[PDB]
Amino acid sequence: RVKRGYIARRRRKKIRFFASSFRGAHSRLTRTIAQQKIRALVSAHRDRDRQKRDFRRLWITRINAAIRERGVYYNYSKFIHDLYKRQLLLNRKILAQIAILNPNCIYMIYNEIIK
Amino acid sequence: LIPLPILNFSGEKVGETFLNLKTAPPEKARAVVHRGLITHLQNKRRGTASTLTRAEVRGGGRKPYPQKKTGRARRGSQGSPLRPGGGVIFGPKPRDWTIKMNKKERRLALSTAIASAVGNSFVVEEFAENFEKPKTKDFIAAMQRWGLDPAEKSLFFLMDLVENVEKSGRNIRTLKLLTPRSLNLFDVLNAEKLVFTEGTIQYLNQRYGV
Amino acid sequence: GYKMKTHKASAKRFRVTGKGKIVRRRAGKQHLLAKKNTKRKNRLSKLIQVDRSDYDNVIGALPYLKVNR
Amino acid sequence: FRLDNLGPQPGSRKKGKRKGRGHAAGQGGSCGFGMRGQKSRSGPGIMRGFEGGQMPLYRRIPKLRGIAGGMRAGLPKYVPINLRDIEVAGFKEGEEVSLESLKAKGIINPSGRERRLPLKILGEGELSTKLQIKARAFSGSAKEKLEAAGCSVTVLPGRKKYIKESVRKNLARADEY
RNA sequence: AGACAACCUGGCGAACUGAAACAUCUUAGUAGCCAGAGGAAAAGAAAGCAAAAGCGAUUCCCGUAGUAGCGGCGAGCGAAAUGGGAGCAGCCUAAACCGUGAAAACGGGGUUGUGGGAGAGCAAUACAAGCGUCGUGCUGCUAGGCGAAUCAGUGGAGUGCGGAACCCUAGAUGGUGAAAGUCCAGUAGCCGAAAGCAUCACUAGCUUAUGCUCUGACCCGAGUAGCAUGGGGCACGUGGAAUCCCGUGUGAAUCAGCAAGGACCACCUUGCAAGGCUAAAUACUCCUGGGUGACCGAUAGCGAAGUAGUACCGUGAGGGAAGGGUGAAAAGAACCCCCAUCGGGGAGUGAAAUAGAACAUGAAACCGUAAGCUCUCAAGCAGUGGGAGGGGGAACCCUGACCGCGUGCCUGUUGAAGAAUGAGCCGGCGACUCAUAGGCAGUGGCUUGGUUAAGGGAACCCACCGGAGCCGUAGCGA
RNA sequence: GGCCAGUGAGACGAUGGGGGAUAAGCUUCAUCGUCGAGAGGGAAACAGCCCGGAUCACCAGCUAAGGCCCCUAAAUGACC
RNA sequence: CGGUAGGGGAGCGUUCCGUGUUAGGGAGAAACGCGUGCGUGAGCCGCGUUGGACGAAGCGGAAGCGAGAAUGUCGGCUUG
Repeated sequence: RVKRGYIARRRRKKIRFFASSFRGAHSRLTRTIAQQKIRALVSAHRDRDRQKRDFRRLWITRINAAIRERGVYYNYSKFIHDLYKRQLLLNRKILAQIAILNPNCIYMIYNEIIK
Repeated sequence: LIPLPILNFSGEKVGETFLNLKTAPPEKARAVVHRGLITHLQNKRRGTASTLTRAEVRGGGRKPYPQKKTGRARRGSQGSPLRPGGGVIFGPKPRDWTIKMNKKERRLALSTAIASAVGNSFVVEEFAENFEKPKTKDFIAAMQRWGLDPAEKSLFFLMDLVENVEKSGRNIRTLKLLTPRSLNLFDVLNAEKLVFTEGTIQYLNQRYGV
Repeated sequence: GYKMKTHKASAKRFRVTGKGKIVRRRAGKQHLLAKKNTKRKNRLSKLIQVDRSDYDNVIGALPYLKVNR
Repeated sequence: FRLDNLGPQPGSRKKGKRKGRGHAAGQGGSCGFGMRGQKSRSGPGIMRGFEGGQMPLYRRIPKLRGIAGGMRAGLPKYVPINLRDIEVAGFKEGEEVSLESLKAKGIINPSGRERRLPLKILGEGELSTKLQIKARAFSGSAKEKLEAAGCSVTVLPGRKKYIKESVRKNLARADEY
């Protein structure tokens, strides 16, 4: 009542295809194609949560420079004394985004904050 | 339940012959009739599927090479299951399945099957046959003029099964004659076009009550 | 087609009591009783019901005996 | 009810779990047998009622009572209580009763030892209608109930045991009143 | 007089093992070896079982009962009678006395049992059975034959498809360019044998037995039963240890006797030993014929789909492989050119030969080739999130400058990336299965009961039958 | 209570102790924490310390332990 | 709503059988890939080729039933 299979070849062609552009044996050699697959998914997690964290970082430093451009000692620190004291509903470090597109606008923001 | 007109060779509507059969409670009918089928055709099978274990295959029982001092696995016979030479683990050997199904339940699978096929244009019904020189032409033409012929498996049965209809019923593959001695759950469980005779309608009624 | 033999060495020990629960017999009685107080001796005679742990070592080891629980 | 349409009720059958197919199944790998030990190893395994070297409970305890020789037999006469007899199935009061009548009635069925049983009428239970019983010796309390009822009751002599002539003659000699 | 697959009887007869060690015990009287014989063998017609009631030669299945019991009362072994079925079948001899006798010996009467047979009388015994002589006649086996019904269009080919007829006691099967009751061999049904062989029947011979009764007191399987003693097997391990066969030595009576009825003794009940034969139900397969397959289909199934117990290996016993599929038909490639006639390109065949003979689908590892983008101040379990620059058919896919994060996978550990294990890679083969039983849960049937098992059933499955048996109805007590 | 498992040498840290030499990442017990079986951030790297408990998505925000010169986010911010 | 040993619940898939000489199929059955189509996922729908013959779906049944780990194992291939 032999019951032999082929469902491996599909089980495994699928992976064989998800691991393309893997530049070594990591793209040919099934028995390692598997663990590679696993490890790409894992780094997809860690790089995803770390991407939220990472883009905050990038905007903090970018807005921080735009503010320090005022030649007097301002900061990304003190800009937020003054940006929450005056009720501005959280421009969400995307004032760091216009700060590079509409810089004159960000100088308008900044002057209204100083008042 | 529901009545049903008797037919004849000509195909008209003499008689009433109301048929009442004991049936399983609703919502319990499928389990009751399914289980009955599956004991039917599970029981019927036949083992006829064998194989050889590590002990019967002809390969020898010489330790092919010593335990240690060789760099190689610990193979212990060339009749082993792992080697592709033979020796199957847990192969099929002739098992003899059989499913004792309680008589008073099995009956009720029949009564349910029948009692479900009737009253919805799936039970035509006759009273007799007179064939001489049995010839499979008058009979199939009977089916034609009779009820539904179309050679669509039309289970069909009778009482005491005179030879000269047995002998002209076999040529037609779709419908097979039945007798109480030969009654089975399977073929009366198309509910498609099953016929009866009055000997079966009362014999049937007699066997199962309410 | 085979059957399960009953560990006779523990059917000569137990018993079951209509309401269906194993009893047994207490130990240390036919040997060295000058020592033993009376009080202890009529405590070492009463057939007492048996604890649960072994009540599961045996109900499997003695299968044809109609015990419930 | 076509063959295709029929299906079995839900929960009627449960697919047997196959141990070791995959981790996702959860019985894969170890299979819940854990790691190592006698239980894990394939084989007959440790005998039940075995304490791993401590005296088994059966061994420590003395064998019950009277173990060596004993009839250890109870049943002699099958016993059918009056409440069971008077109540439930009810006799016409026209009917004879006895073991043959009872088996037919179905109140009492003797299969393993039809021959060994003689029958007995228990004191317990009350019979609404007086009846005549040809059954052998009954309990006094039970006997009293029938008499109070007034139903005719007749003792039955089942068998006679052969005795040695000398012994038989001795009994006659005693006949001193 | 040799041969044998398995089944059987006999003799000899282990051990690893289970007892969580091991000497009693268990594997087990199994395996194996030797010796016979059969299609079956062995057993068998009562010195039996029973239990105040009855049975009636053996042999098997169910079930009593995993009960009674045995057991370093440990592991474990485990009956039987009653009950139900399958199958039935009974005979021949040894005395006692008679007719012979070169005193052995043969002939005839005699064979049964709450006791028959050796003894005494008929109105001319017949029906019954077996066997054989050869002989006769059907029934089957070993050849075989007759045997119904259609064509068109489609597309390399039609049995498929659309259309249109017919047969069917024959839509069982195998083939036929592609699948069909109507193409072929066939099948239902029917006819058939020199001759050989079967299972029966009959026509004529031997042979059948208690047709009956009564009063004596002869014999009624002689170094055997007992006993002592040593054992073996009995379900029963020397235990109160019966029955049952054996080694050593003693060594009864026979019917107003003897053996058994679980030491033994009485009374009662059964059977009557030390001579023999006998069919069936029954276990088996190297095999033959018929059929079937929720069996395999090319490392599977026989080890074996071709010179497979082959090649090969060993002195020898013995071990033991791998190798299948061009096409419907070789139509297997005329001729030409490169040409050591290896192998090729045209031509030709074919529907197709990038189907051309190390030829049928053809995966992955591995070996190349071409195109797109890219690496030579680099640093990395080599991916990932962000994406510079460029190429693609004109927002999605390829490649990737540079930054950040990221200490292989499984086993296994208090603890591994671990410099602990394992794996060269790829593809396959490869692991909690079945049988029967106890317990529990889910589901269903039935119920003032539930269920049948063996066994039958015009095969096997099976409707229906089969109530023996089991479970639930009364406990306490050794 | 029923049906059924796995486990049976844990490790360190805090405390009270024995043994040791008030030596050990030692050993042995008692009461708790983490690891075991648990990720994430701080600790440069770093099971067993600190905050904390991961159903998922988010190119949104507020904080804890810890921090604000550069490499890396955030004052080379105030005054003693 | 972390989770190893382990327990319970719900599912997919493969060869075969019932419904069948099924629906469909030489305008063409399966292995390879385009579709982030679709699913929590095992996997499913579609989509193509020289070859190219079989065979779904649904409700059910059975299992020689799911593989990178056994210094496994048979074959083909590499590294040096």
